[PDB]
Amino acid sequence: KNILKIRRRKMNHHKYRKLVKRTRFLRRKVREGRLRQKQVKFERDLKRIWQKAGLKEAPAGWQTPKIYLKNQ
Amino acid sequence: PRYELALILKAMQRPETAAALKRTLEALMDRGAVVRNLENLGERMLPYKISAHNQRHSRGGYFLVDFYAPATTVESMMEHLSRDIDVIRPNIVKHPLTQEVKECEGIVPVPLEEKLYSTKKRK
Amino acid sequence: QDDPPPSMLLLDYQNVPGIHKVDDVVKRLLSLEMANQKEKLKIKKMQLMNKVLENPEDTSSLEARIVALTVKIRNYEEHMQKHRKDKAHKRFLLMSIDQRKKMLKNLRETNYAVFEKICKELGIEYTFPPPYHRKAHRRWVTKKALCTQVFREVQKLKKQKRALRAAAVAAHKQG
Amino acid sequence: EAQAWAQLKEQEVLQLQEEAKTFITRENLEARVEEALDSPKSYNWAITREGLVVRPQQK
RNA sequence: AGAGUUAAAUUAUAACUAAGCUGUAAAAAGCCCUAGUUAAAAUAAAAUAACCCACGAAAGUGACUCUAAUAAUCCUGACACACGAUAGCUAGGACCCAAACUGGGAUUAGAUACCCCACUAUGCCUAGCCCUAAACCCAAAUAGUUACAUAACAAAACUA
Ligand SMILES: [Mg+2]
Ligand SMILES: [Mg+2]
Ligand SMILES: [Mg+2]
Ligand SMILES: [Mg+2]
Ligand SMILES: [Mg+2]
Ligand SMILES: [Mg+2]
Ligand SMILES: [Mg+2]
Ligand SMILES: [Mg+2]
Ligand SMILES: [Mg+2]
Ligand SMILES: [Mg+2]
Ligand SMILES: [Mg+2]
Ligand SMILES: [Mg+2]
Ligand SMILES: [Mg+2]
Ligand SMILES: [Mg+2]
Ligand SMILES: [Mg+2]
Ligand SMILES: [Mg+2]
Ligand SMILES: [Mg+2]
Ligand SMILES: [Mg+2]
Ligand SMILES: [Mg+2]
Ligand SMILES: [Mg+2]
Ligand SMILES: [Mg+2]
Ligand SMILES: [Mg+2]
Ligand SMILES: [Mg+2]
Ligand SMILES: [Mg+2]
Ligand SMILES: [Mg+2]
Ligand SMILES: [Mg+2]
Ligand SMILES: [Mg+2]
Ligand SMILES: [Mg+2]
Ligand SMILES: [Mg+2]
Ligand SMILES: [Mg+2]
Ligand SMILES: [Mg+2]
Ligand SMILES: [Mg+2]
Ligand SMILES: [Mg+2]
Ligand SMILES: [Mg+2]
Repeated sequence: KNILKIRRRKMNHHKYRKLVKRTRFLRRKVREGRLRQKQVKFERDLKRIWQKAGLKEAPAGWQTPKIYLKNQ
Repeated sequence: PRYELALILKAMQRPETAAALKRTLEALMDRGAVVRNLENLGERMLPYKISAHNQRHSRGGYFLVDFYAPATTVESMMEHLSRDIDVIRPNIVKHPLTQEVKECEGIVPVPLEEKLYSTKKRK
Repeated sequence: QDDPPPSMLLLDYQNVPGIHKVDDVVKRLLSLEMANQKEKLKIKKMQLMNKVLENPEDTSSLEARIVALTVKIRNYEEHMQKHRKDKAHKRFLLMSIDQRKKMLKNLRETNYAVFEKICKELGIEYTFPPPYHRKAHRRWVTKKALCTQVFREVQKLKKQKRALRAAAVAAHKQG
Repeated sequence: EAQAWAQLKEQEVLQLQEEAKTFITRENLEARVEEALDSPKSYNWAITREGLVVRPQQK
């Protein structure tokens, strides 16, 4: 009955898991590459703030922490 | 009465019995307890053989100590009856006669329940 | 932290006649010495509701309820100091506190001076529920930290630029 | 209801005044210990379908 | 949520006795440092009561005793705040039993399964996560009424 809607999901979920195993490490590469764009666009968002606010350099005591690349 | 102490003690003669009784009662008065009455239920063969302190006891003396003691204290008391080699088993129970009897009024009859299933002219 | 003394003679026994001529055994039993914790809470309740209040007779008063709630709250605070894994109670507490803050709001709307008294006595400091409950996360709190830095740098350097001109035009006006 | 509570608490306090004389004290240790040793009290109790109680049979 | 406790069972491991013991529709494998009986802690799990219908906001909660203890003079309310079964992750313990997995044995054209034998992560405790369920009573919360009324079924139909 309604099972036939649900059964679809089941297959459609299962066939996903399989994919996510085979494509797994490829997915890690792309993901970490995507955080490597992330942190950078964060950076530009701040540099644009100094260079709009007129200061050449970053304000005193600014290391600009990496949040997106955080691990452990 | 506030607390009740169910004591099953090692089966013995007279002297060592009075010894255990008194020293226990003194532990009680030591934690600040106040003793109302002391009751001996006899010495019987236990319901089952209990293993205490490297000894599996068949028989035992039966005792009831009713007293008032503070909340903080109770735990301590147990410790002191615990390491005691002559106690076959301790227990402390909120005294039975504190509990209220709210009158069993009788049986209020439960009639058969209706309006569960809908009215339908089926078959 | 206050201290409802061991000898304080349980609340329901406090006002009955011929108590103080009675022997030390019964005064020891009817002391807070032998009591549950509920009795010591009845006492703290009595005392707070006399010291802070005006009309100790009214339960229905928003104020008296505020007080009783503060009592239960404090009880739960010790209880949560002892049990750090107990979630049920943590919920009791965390809700109780906001019921208290709801009714404190209710009083700050109606009777001001009394509300100010209650704030002064019990230690409750009423703070405004803020605009825009949001989730402050790493990125945002970070970007705001930087921005504040850039600001306090910009007005600083602005002060240097204006004080150079104040000192120069002053040193030119003098001689 | 103030009357009611005053009465009740008076009844109670005087009851504990009464039982204050019955307590076991540092003195009563030797006496009461050897007294209870003498005198077993039976808590044993039974019931009959009518609601009648029958205690342990007379000895 | 703590702190303590253990009734039946199981098992270490001894002592007698027997050579078989375990297992399925039927057999093999397996164990014979095995089985029966007599003794016995630790860990785990909580017969019966329950034909009951309590408690908790939900998840949940039914061995024993005590301490702490169940928000709100009580309408609704988020992306905010605190919770959340199983499984899962991290570190330190636990391990009678159960068991993904894997390895044997059968069953079969094949059997990565159903059936048997082991045995592990894993269920267990402490701290920290992860925040998902058919997390369903698929029936939102709070006042109400049984008046109008049957798509079908099912837990009858409705207002605010
Ligand atoms: Mg599909
Ligand atoms: Mg990508
Ligand atoms: Mg019908
Ligand atoms: Mg409002
Ligand atoms: Mg300026
Ligand atoms: Mg624990
Ligand atoms: Mg065995
Ligand atoms: Mg068979
Ligand atoms: Mg063989
Ligand atoms: Mg059952
Ligand atoms: Mg149930
Ligand atoms: Mg309480
Ligand atoms: Mg409630
Ligand atoms: Mg509600
Ligand atoms: Mg609400
Ligand atoms: Mg969870
Ligand atoms: Mg786990
Ligand atoms: Mg582990
Ligand atoms: Mg294992
Ligand atoms: Mg072991
Ligand atoms: Mg096994
Ligand atoms: Mg195989
Ligand atoms: Mg075939
Ligand atoms: Mg089959
Ligand atoms: Mg094993
Ligand atoms: Mg668990
Ligand atoms: Mg469920
Ligand atoms: Mg369901
Ligand atoms: Mg349910
Ligand atoms: Mg749903
Ligand atoms: Mg649906
Ligand atoms: Mg709702
Ligand atoms: Mg109506
Ligand atoms: Mg029809």
